Amino acid sequence: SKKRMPATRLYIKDILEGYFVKSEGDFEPNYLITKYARKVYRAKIVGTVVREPLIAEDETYGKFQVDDGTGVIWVLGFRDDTKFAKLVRKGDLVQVIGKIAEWRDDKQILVEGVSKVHPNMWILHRYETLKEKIEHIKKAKIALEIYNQYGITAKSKVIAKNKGIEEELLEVIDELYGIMMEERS
Amino acid sequence: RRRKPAVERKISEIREEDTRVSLIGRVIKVDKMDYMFWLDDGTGVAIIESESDLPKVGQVVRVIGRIIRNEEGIHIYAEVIQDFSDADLEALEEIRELERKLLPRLEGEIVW
Amino acid sequence: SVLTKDRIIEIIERKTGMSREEIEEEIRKIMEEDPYLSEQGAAALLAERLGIDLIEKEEVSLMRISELYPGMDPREVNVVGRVLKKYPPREYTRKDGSVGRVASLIIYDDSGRARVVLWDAKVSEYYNKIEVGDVIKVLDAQVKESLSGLPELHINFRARIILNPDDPRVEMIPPLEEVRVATYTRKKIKDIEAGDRFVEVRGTIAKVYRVLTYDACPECKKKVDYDEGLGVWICPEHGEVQPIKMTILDFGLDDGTGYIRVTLFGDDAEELLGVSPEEIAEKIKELEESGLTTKEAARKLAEDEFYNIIGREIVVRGNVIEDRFLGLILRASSWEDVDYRREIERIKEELEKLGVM
Ligand SMILES: [Zn+2]
Repeated sequence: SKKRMPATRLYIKDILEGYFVKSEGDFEPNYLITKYARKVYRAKIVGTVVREPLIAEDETYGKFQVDDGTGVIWVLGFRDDTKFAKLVRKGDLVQVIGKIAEWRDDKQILVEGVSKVHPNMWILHRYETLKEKIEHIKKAKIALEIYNQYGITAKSKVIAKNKGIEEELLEVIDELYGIMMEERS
Repeated sequence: RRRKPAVERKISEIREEDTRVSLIGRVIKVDKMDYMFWLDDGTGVAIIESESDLPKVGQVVRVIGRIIRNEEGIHIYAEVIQDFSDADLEALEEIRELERKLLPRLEGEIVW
Repeated sequence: SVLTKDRIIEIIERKTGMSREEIEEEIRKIMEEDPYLSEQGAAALLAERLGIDLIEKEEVSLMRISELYPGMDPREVNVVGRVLKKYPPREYTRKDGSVGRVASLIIYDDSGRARVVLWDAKVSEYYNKIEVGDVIKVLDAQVKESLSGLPELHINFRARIILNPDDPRVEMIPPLEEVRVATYTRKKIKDIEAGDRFVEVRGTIAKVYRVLTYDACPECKKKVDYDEGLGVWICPEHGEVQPIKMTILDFGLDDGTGYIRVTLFGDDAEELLGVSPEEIAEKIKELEESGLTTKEAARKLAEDEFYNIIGREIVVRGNVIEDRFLGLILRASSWEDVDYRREIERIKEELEKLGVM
């Protein structure tokens, strides 16, 4: 019953280029679906802090800019989560994990943890991020062919099971198609 | 208009269109009077004008900064200088080649 | 129901090693003395003279050591295991002045290992007779669980032990010669199940639950229990000992494929936090005085002082146990820094499977 979704290791560019879906239901969290149909709940980025953190006088909010090469994202913490902005400085190589949030139609990360990492960890991060992107795109390429031929039907769910494809992946492609059709109009 | 990302490039691969670059190399000479240090990554040598933080000669560092293109020449105004002495440069070069060949291919695979 | 004529012959063949023709001659000799006996009854009388007729004392079961769970009904406990280790017996002075005894025996089967804790008279009754290699039968013991994820069979006044029993599971236990030290196996959190042992998981800290200290043995670094009826802290391996402080670190790990609660112990937890356990105990005391409970103080200290460890990639190694209220807990005995060069090679192998290299 109590399930925690795992953080997906992604590039900053993929998070910025994705589509934020704010869940209206109380028992549903906010998720971002990237251009390659990847339903991501928590973000896991590794980059360099380009500017000195902005800490308020009354310690109500703390924000800092993170740059991994692909993009620059904002990392925010409020009230007690301001302690995360104090740990970092301008020039630190850190790993940030948190929930994806959208403020004024701009993507940003609500910090849950941030810590300094070794330069070899940044190399490792690029290896894992590239690897997971290859794995997901190859699975979604086959699932795209099943969705373009049958759609979301009882017959298509059996064919996807035989090809090593999860049922949720087909529903994410349909959700992405609906978002893209709204943008065309 | 969002702040431009540090385009990770080599010293030989510096395109005129680049504004902010990520150069990873070894320091070969340090001038404390003019606050500038020479960086060598294996493809070329560039002058790095630092604000106040001056690294040691021989220390491998990662420098993120703005390209200063003027009548004086082409140098890098340092903003961030990280310690890459304990970094596996062979692994860094291997993932650079993997990203150069796979990332542009993966970008256009799922586009509708 | 009583055993059949052929079943008695089969048990006499196994317990005496005599041939079926030899047993049939001895049954005929008994029926010659008393012709009023049946072919089944003569075999029963033959077994009684041999000393095998105590066949009605059959307590056979198929319970493995892995199936033992803390807080179980002692009556349900019926496991068998060969003695691998024998620890020296220790003594403790009770409240009434009497000196009690306690001895630990590490046993094992084809599934896992367990710690047998002998208490008072059970030490002089069994320990002297028990040798390394003998298979014992643990019955009616109280099952507890150590912090490392190892089950404990506490042999009290209700518990019984059978030296070398006639049980079918005894043949399935591998010999002492074949027993090797199990190394840690790499496994993703997505594939982690309850009851897994010796698992190496590489992940990132996503949240810190509690930071608190526990009283432990100053020699083996194991949790000591406070006996209120005696007034002493008794280690289930070194008897009456003076307890020392050791750190417990509850946090969450995230490898991209799953999430799991991890718990750290003593010297390994102090290494990750950077604060000594004596200083952590003092910080907990200060929060308890302010009106917070033991669990509230541990949760507050973790979020207000040890929030910096969240986001660091670390490697943990331990057993996965299933708590009745906290779900899956990977009780990591040891932790180490990520070998980046080794972790890159694991990725390269998976890239070759996809068709990248
Ligand atoms: Zn002890």
